[PDB]
Amino acid sequence: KKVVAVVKLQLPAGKATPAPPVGPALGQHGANIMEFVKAFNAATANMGDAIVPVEITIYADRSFTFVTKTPPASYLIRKAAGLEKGAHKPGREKVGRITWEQVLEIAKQKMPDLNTTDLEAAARMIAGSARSMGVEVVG
Amino acid sequence: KRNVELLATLKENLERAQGSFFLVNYQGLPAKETHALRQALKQNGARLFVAKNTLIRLALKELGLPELDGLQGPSAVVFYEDPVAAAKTLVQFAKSNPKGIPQVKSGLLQGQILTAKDVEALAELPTMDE
Amino acid sequence: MKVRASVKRICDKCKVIRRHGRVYVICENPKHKQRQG
Amino acid sequence: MLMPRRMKYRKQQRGRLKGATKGGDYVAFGDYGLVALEPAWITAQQIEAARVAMVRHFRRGGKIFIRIFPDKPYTKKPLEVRMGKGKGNVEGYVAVVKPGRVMFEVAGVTEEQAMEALRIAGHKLPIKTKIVRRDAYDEAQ
Amino acid sequence: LIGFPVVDIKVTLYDGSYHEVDSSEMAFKIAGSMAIKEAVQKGDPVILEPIMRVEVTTPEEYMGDVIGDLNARRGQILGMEPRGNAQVIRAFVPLAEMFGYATDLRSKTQGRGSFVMFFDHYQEVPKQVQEKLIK
Amino acid sequence: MEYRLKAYYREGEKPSALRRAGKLPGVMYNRHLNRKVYVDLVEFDKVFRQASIHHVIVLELPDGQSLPTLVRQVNLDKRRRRPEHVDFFVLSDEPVEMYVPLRFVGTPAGVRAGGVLQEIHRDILVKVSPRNIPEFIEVDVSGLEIGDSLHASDLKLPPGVELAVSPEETIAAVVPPEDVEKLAE
RNA sequence: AAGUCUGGGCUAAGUGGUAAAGGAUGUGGCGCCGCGAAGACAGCCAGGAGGUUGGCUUAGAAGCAGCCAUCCUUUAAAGAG
Ligand SMILES: [Mg+2]
Ligand SMILES: [Mg+2]
Ligand SMILES: [Mg+2]
Ligand SMILES: [Mg+2]
Ligand SMILES: [Mg+2]
Ligand SMILES: [Mg+2]
Ligand SMILES: [Mg+2]
Ligand SMILES: [Mg+2]
Ligand SMILES: [Mg+2]
Ligand SMILES: [Mg+2]
Ligand SMILES: [Mg+2]
Ligand SMILES: [Mg+2]
Ligand SMILES: [Mg+2]
Ligand SMILES: [Mg+2]
Ligand SMILES: [Mg+2]
Ligand SMILES: [Mg+2]
Ligand SMILES: [Mg+2]
Ligand SMILES: [Mg+2]
Ligand SMILES: [Zn+2]
Repeated sequence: KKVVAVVKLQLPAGKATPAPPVGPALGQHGANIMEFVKAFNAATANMGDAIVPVEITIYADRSFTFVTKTPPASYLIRKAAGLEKGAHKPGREKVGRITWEQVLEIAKQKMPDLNTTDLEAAARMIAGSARSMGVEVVG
Repeated sequence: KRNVELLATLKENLERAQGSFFLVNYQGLPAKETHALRQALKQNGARLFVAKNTLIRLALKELGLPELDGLQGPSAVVFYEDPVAAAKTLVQFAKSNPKGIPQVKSGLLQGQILTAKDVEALAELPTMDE
Repeated sequence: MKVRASVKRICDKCKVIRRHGRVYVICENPKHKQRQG
Repeated sequence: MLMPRRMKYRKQQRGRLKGATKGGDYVAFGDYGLVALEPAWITAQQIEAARVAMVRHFRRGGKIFIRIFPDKPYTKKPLEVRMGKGKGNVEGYVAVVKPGRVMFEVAGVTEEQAMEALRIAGHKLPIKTKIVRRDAYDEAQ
Repeated sequence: LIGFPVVDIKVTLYDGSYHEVDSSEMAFKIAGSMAIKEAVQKGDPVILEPIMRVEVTTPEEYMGDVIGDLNARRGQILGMEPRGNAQVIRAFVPLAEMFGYATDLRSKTQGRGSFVMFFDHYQEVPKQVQEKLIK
Repeated sequence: MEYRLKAYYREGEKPSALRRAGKLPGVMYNRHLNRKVYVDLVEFDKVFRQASIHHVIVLELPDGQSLPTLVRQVNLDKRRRRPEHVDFFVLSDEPVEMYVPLRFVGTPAGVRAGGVLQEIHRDILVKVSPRNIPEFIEVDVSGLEIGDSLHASDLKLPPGVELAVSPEETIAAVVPPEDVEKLAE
């Protein structure tokens, strides 16, 4: 009979085992902890990878409730520029490239997560996040 | 002396693009509940004018120096100005009073406001959408 | 207490005091405690 | 460390420290300088330590210039012998320095970085030494 | 170096000579040795020491303390999984640093953890260890 | 960028008396004139620290004249790192030989790669009309990598303004950067 | 033996009446920039947030081992800390 909690997790895709942080902060739910292996890898089994964020709430008769966001800035851009990884040293070696209008459509994937609700504002976020990794933007 | 000048111009600009500017004591609100009850008055109060919060010191040299009915509500305390006319508001003061008189212990608390160009009132401004 | 001819602020909370003819350094961290000596 | 490749003569008489630097008084290359506040034969292993300090600080790095070079061979009789029986054996080299001399200069480095290096370098030397920075007065020389 | 076995080498034989008379089986043994005894001497020899593959099982209260000890024992850590919940930490530490481990482990884990440990491989002891040993 | 400084006339006063009372002994001359002058130390210093030997200073003499000059030399006392005396060249409509600030434009490929730009000359010698002192001269040093340099022979040169030293003379270089790795040896 | 002599200033250690690198909110006097009634400095009341675990690097380095970069966003503000 443990308290009403507001839990916030970050686990990736696949590894859906009931070990921390899926254990101590999640015992307070009486959670169907393994109902996430199946209620998560059902929106991410056509995809496969991608960390998909999650918030897990419990009430007073011991059941759990979770809702997810959309795959990372760094993630979306990696499989549009022919890449598995980033660029080791951001600066002197670009290991991919992306046009002004492929970042916008990536910026259109992340539109309902952000601070602004725009496209020119949003795509410069994608643009700054390409400098963060060292992939030149095809301008 | 200083950047304090290029903010008198700022507030002059956004004031000289109106006639109905309100003001709210945007205190305790978090960051999660801040970028809410602000996009709130950005999808209810046109353009991107929820609050333009700036130093009361200067927003009395603002209302003072356009004469703009010397908005003497009491620009003491946390004071944030709800451009309701750099928007398109009317009973959109209800856009305010719902987010605040619920999502806190007193949320978007109202203080001074002046519609058309005439000084509104206290609760009579806070009841001007209820 | 550290006792040396070089008494210095060691970290950003370190405080330098002059007590009864003596320069001391006093601080939240107790390794930082110096006396000039 | 430093010393002459070759010399016309191996030991020299001791001479004297009267006076301000003969020359060498203004900054010529770097942006910061270390000036001697006093007379002293600075010895090479000294100079060397000071260098090593600054490279160790910078890590990598900028540029250190050295404006004094140790060319006075220092004599010393062997321990426990007596006066007489001739002049002693050269043991190392030193550079005669007088106040106002700039000894070391630094370039290509943050202003914080420079001062701190120079601070350290001074500590390795047997004399007072104020840090200076390049001015109008320097380039008027 | 200290007269321990030589391992991990490629022995290429090529040139040579013989005698229908003087030469012998014994006479070639000595040849091989003399050859090898100079091979492994003229080519930057080096002292390898053993390295153990270690599993420590700890209530995860104790994780960092343990990993901390682990690195501090000249070890190199490999990863961490859960078990009887409980946690497990895998590592390569040099055996030279596993003597009487059970007791620090028990101190560092309130007498609640345990470990197994196995030889995995050998490798170059630190240039600052090696040359102490050459005594 | 066209400086002024008060300037008064000394005759028999001691340089020591003067230096003591905050003043700076000095002389002003040219092929038509020669005159012993003093300026306030602190006032000259404020001007001179911007002007240097680069930009005109204008001398307001008690008589009311407004001599336009160039600082030619400045003697420092070597023991105290300080100015003892200033030489004031009184300019004239003829061209004249003087020193031009070089402003190094751009970041080299040699810097940004680990190393260091050693501005050998921060200014340069120039024959020129007083009526057109180019208070600046920009040099692009973005193409320099470590081990590369740049001589007068480059150097754009406004008009006019011809050089005044061998173009054979080198003016900047990029040299490698103090490495603690380089140490132990 | 002769002034508890006169006027201005400093010093608080009996310094004066034993010494150096160096170290210090000791005390006085200068000088230079800086912020400040368009409200500074001190305390104290809010906020201090997104894209995002930035890319890379170990098994993990999620602002704060460390190697690059240090943009962008809502913003009064808020660093890839
Ligand atoms: Mg010390
Ligand atoms: Mg304290
Ligand atoms: Mg002699
Ligand atoms: Mg001589
Ligand atoms: Mg000596
Ligand atoms: Mg005797
Ligand atoms: Mg001798
Ligand atoms: Mg001998
Ligand atoms: Mg010293
Ligand atoms: Mg100086
Ligand atoms: Mg000369
Ligand atoms: Mg001066
Ligand atoms: Mg008296
Ligand atoms: Mg008196
Ligand atoms: Mg004492
Ligand atoms: Mg005494
Ligand atoms: Mg005494
Ligand atoms: Mg003092
Ligand atoms: Zn401290």
